[PDB]
Amino acid sequence: KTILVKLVSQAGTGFSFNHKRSRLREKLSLLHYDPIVNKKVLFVEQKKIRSL
Amino acid sequence: ERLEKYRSFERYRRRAEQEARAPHWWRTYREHFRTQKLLERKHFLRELRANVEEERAARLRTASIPLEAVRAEWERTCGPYHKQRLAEYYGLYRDLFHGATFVPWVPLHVAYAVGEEDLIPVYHGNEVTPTEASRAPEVTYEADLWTLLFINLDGHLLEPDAEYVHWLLTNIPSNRVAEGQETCPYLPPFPARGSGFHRFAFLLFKQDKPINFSEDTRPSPCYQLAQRTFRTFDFYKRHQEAMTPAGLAFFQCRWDDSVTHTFHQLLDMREPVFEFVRPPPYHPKQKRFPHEQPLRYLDRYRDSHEPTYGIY
Amino acid sequence: KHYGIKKMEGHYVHAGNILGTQRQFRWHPGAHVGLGRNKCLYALEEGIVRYTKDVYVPNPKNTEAVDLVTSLPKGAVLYKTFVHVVPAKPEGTFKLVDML
Amino acid sequence: LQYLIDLGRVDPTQPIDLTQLVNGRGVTIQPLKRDYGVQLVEEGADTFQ
Amino acid sequence: HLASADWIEEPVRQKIALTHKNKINKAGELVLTSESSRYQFRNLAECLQKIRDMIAEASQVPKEPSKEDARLQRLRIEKMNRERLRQK
Amino acid sequence: ARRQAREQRIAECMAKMPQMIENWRKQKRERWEKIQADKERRARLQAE
Amino acid sequence: KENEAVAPEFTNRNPRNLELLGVARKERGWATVWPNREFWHRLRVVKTQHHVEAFVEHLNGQVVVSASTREWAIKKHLYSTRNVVACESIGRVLAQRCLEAGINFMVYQPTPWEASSDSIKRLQNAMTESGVMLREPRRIY
Amino acid sequence: LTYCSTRKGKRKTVKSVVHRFLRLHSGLWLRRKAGYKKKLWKKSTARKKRLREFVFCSKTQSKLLDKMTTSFWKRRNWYAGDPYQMYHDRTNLRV
RNA sequence: UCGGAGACUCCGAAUGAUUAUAACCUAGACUUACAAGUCAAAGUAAAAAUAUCUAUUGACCCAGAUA
Ligand SMILES: [Mg+2]
Ligand SMILES: [Mg+2]
Ligand SMILES: [Mg+2]
Repeated sequence: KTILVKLVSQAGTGFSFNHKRSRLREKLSLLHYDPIVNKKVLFVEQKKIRSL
Repeated sequence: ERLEKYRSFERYRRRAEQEARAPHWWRTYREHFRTQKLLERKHFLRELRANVEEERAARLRTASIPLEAVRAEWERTCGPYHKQRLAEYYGLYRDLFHGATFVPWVPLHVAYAVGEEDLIPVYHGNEVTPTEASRAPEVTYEADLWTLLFINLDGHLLEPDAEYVHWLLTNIPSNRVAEGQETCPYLPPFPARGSGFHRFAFLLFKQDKPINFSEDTRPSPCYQLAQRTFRTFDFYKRHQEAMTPAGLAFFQCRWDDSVTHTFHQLLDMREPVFEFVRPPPYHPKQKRFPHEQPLRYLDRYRDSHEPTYGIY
Repeated sequence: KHYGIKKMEGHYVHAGNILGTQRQFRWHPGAHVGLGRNKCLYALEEGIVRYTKDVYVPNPKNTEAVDLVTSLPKGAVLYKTFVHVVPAKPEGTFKLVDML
Repeated sequence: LQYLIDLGRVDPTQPIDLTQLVNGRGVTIQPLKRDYGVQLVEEGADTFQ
Repeated sequence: HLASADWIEEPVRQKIALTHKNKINKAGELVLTSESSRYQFRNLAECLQKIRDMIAEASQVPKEPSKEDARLQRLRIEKMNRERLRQK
Repeated sequence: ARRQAREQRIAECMAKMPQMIENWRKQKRERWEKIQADKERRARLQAE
Repeated sequence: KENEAVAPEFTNRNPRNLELLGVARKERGWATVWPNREFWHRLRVVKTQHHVEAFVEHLNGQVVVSASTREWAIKKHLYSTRNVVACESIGRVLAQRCLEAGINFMVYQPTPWEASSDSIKRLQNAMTESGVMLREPRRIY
Repeated sequence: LTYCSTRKGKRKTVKSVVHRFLRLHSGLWLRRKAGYKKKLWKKSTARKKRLREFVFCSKTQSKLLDKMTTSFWKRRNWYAGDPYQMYHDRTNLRV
């Protein structure tokens, strides 16, 4: 089963977006667009929202 | 099966391109939307083969060619043919002669003088700023009478079909143009701001015999646009018997700083400024109930963006 | 669902009007007709829809299309049906904003 | 405001207040419906002399 | 009238004229208009403010032009193409 | 004060942002390079 | 003043006026069909068995300016009709014809192998150094 | 609906409407898109964009809500700084 | 209940993998009792334009979470 996780902006902003990763994979990290910063930044996994 | 199959995409592309040009009964997108000279060529080619240096350059891919010699030779043989397409593309034939087309035969060379160091050549369709056009261009061509004039196809403002001529030279004897009477004096180009690129063309007509040109003559200087304007097709029609076009050279012009001076100082009119206006956007007729439409639906149909309080 | 030709020939078509929806590439896009991800065809300029059949030349990059084209015999040339929208409006006109 | 002053329903020489607007029926106010007063508006500035 | 605009500093008047010569009328009086409201006051405010901006931009030196937009880039290419074209 | 704390917080992380992005890019390259290290090259060596 | 009188609506008759301005239309369709039709002018170069020719054509397909090695003047001055330098020479010759014509911007979409071709690369290099640009600007609304 | 209430003898507003819909004085009604806060992780970005918008009501739906609300909710409200100030009127509509 | 195929007989689903990660805003339309679900120019913004097939649903209330 796959787990829903919360990827959080590492630029110090509170912006976060939920993505899906496999429970057997390592914590996902994905460059993404932060609206507040108007620049691309790294998003790192913070919490496990649920299992789906 | 027996027929060969394309092994390369290019050959199919050539076949596909050929078919597109070829007519088809079903509706298609296109519908809706001498000998001695040749012998001389063979002798020259044989000389090229013999030349070891040419072979060495080709194998080393270091060969170079003088473009100027080819350019001069190109004008002599098929310049006319290529020049015709250039004029044909720009629609000079249709507008100037009301659909009549004449193949250029006598090369027409005109270059605008810039100071004294050099003079800008009037290449066919090339862009030339009016600022550089301040001085009357130098005209060079070979002749044994002749008439050459500058015509502004779309320059005219009041009347769309009408045109303005910078100057008209008539009864030109041989190459020399000073002897020929100057019916119209030169005026700097004056393309209006915001009217877009203006195509200015030069027409050279062979003159069989001298003809009275009292109508063509204009007061020097003439500052009346209505007096200046005439119809080229009408002018050619009057002298069509003894006048036949042989040389055509045109250039592109746009608004520039020098244009401002011309409009007021001597043209004596306020400069016209034009704005490009696209067709207003289309919306469906406004409904009393804009069901399923976002709240922005109302802002589409409100002309005034400021609050109105009515009776209150 | 309800896949069909919404706009028949001779019908005025506004910018965003959707000409038709197809489950598969029955009708291929034509001039000034964009193609949606769901493969629906939408017009791009105001015009009159006209349907024509033209030679289909695939992009070199895709392998499957190139291989099929090569497999065709030299004489044979394939065709596809296209939907076109002939523009019916001038993009802009010139007006005298002011005389200075 | 100008229309009221023109017809003699407001006395410009005297100071103006909410009482003299209501007295001249220039405005209608309902305190029970959360009215907190009258806001002047920009409509008609050009004609205002 | 710019000539009679004694209130404007004379040196800056020279700079403003040429920079925005297009807005300058034939008589030499700067002509500026705005049409964006139903109230002459707000429309007039636009007219006055543009004068202040013109004076401020002329008085101040914008040392950094930085980069240009697509429109200017196309014009620069056109000018460069013409210069090489005029070999003669 | 909260706005100033907010602003300064973002700036500090943004200053450190370029290095982290490079590190994240480096890891992806490091994973990717190793994937094909033995995906076919090891097979080619075995075939030899 | 008679001169001052001007019609409110101007009608520029130059076909190329709008295109030079940048508001002229482009074919924005043909999503599934290659080559793309998003071009005011397309420069197509055809390599034949013995000759290589380059043609610039408008949307209508009419070749405004054509450069071909088969022409007598070029081939008399050109050693071998088909050669990499010959592609270079025609590129420069076509550029001068394009520059004098006034067409400075075109779109050329070679196929992947055609792009890989050194001669096309060399010919393209001639256009760049000659000032011809192979990328046209996007239409402005 | 209470057509005649015992204590006062008047019609009674349905508060399920007051908490979901906004009436503009012209007669239009505004509403949200059902599910705009639900299962956002499986909705497409275009899908989510549509949901965030405010949508109008039909003639029937508008007629219904006008029967379920009393005249007090159909009056003119002079709120200073109202972000719906411009939308209470219809302009350039012929019909 | 949803959808694929056949002309009622068969197959699947409450999606998983791949994804150097997919913005905002906004003309016109499809579909449709309502509700839901589709496509999208322009403008603007990140970066150096569309995630990849196959196909995939659950309202309101009400409870959870966070800065
Ligand atoms: Mg009241
Ligand atoms: Mg609905
Ligand atoms: Mg867009």
